[PDB]
Amino acid sequence: TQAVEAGEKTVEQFVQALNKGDYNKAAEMTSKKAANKSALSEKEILDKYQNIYGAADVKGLQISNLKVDKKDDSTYSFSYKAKMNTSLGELKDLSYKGTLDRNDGQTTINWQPNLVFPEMEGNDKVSLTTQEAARGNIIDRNGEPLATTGKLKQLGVVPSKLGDGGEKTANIKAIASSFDLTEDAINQAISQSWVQPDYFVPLKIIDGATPELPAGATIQEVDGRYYPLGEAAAQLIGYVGDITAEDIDKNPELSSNGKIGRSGLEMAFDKDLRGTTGGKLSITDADGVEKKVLIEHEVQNGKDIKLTIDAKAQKTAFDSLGGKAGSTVATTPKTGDLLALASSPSYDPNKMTNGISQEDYKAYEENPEQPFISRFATGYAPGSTFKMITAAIGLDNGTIDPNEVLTINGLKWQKDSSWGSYQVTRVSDVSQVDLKTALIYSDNIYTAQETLKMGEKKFRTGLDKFIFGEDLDLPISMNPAQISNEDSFNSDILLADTGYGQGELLINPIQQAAMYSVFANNGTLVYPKLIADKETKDKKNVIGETAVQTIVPDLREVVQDVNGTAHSLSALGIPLAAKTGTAEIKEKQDVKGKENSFLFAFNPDNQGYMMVSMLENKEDDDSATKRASELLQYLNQNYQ
Ligand SMILES: *C(=O)[C@@H](NC(=O)Cc1ccccc1)[C@@H]1N[C@@H](C(=O)O)C(C)(C)S1
Repeated sequence: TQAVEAGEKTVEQFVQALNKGDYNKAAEMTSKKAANKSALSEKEILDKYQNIYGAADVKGLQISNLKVDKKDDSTYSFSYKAKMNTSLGELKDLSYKGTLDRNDGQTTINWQPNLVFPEMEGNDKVSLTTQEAARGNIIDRNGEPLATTGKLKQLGVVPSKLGDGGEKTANIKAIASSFDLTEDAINQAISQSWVQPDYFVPLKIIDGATPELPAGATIQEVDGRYYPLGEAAAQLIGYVGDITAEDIDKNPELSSNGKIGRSGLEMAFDKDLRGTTGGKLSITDADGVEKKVLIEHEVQNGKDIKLTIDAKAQKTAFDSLGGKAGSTVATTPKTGDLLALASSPSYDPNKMTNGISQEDYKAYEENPEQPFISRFATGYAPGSTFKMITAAIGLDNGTIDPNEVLTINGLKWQKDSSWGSYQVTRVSDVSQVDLKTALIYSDNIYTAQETLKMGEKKFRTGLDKFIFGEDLDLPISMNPAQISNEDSFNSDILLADTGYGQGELLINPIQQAAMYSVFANNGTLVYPKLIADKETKDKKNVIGETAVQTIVPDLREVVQDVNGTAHSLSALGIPLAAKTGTAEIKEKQDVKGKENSFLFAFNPDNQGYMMVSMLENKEDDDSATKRASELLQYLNQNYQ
């Protein structure tokens, strides 16, 4: 029985060597070649496993229900059940039998071809036929396509039908001029090592209409992934790339010929979009006639995915950022439907998924404004926009009297002399400041004093009723918002800065839209939703109804009052409640610090839409309010 345990260890080591993919190690655990022992030599067994398991992309061999008993003086029968993963899914309940040979002081496996698959005889062969699945679509709330499989017009040249050294340069310059292509790049393409004279060398995809084709140029129809909105949704949707051998080694169910999601929703929803590969894995006779079918299922095309996104709102929100750094979130605040998630600047996902030059890709990566960032999912200090949450907290716990008038003299203020050189700063020298005045002029000193008056304990008590620390049920990679680094401020200065949205606060635009939805639901926080069919989830009694009915009229005055910080939006003539902000950021990079512009706005009459826009590292005389007119007009018209 001390040898039965040795045979157990031998079978375990053999299964492990197969599982780890080291077929040489597994083959060396077999006895010598014979008719009573192993059916093949070690190198023959290695090539058999390598060829067959590699053809089926076998990964993760796991055994169970093992039993091994003595059969003769040196024979030891073993048996187990096996499960393994292939290109067509899981092979479950595989019954493996065999024999072991004990000799001298070592136990080896009398190898037989039934140790590759249970029903394999002498020189049986394995066949695998597969049908690739079509990738599902991503569509907006009205069925318009955001990511589909289209028929693209590929442009290319045949170097043989181009010229003979003289007319070649003429046709190269003609094809380079008539298609906005660098004339040096065309020759760089027809001079790669893989090119041959009679070959078709692709260059670029033609977006729509096909110009006149000079000599050598030809248009071939090629089907592939297509993104209609382009850069306007590139961060959200993402792109797909060719599947590599390493992708297959990680997940065998990928079609070693299809496309895999590399970023955004295409990657987050890769499983539901790529479908399931159909086909048949069968054992055949040595002549080629089928013996038994191990696996067989038919193709399952990927299912479509419908988003809450509005395509027209998405394109308008993106275009309004003029290619500058920033982002925009538009929701229906009563349900959380994310109408638009724009981030700028952006990259071309169509030229990214087809053929992207490595200098173009390095330009995207080295761009200081970083077009690959999903800015709607990046944490920022919310700026002066955060006042209206602090004020709502101050109204709930009774610290703030909406009509009590603080007397503020100057543009700088500090609690006492212990603050040193630091002082809270406002832009407008208004002497008599109450709550409505503070929201209209965006007065930091009023907010800082009221925050210090209510104290850290009451402040954090009101803040904890929001979504700080929560992970929203969204297929977008993001970090949870935070009030500060630790659970305590341990600083009056940091407490005041957090009071007007400027401390260690980190809230991304989507989390901002969720927190600010309280003013459109009488203090109920409505979680944002991106998938159209999901049910609305909310969180009641975050702030009081009295605080909403007090602040929202003041937010109307931020627009309508002649000195309100959002008064330019009065030109729209639509019911608006807004709040602006300008956060100062110390970014060690160049001359002094930069600043971000923020705008929050929603319809206070019907609560039909809500918008949060930002400009990151803004230019002088630039702001989010300056650019919000078009998106606000659209949302006001189409979302009552
Ligand atoms: C809120 O964020 C406030 N911003 C500051 O106090 C810092 C600052 C930075 C640059 C210029 C001026 C002030 C106020 N909110 C914005 C705004 O609503 O646009 C103001 C510029 C009114 S300050």
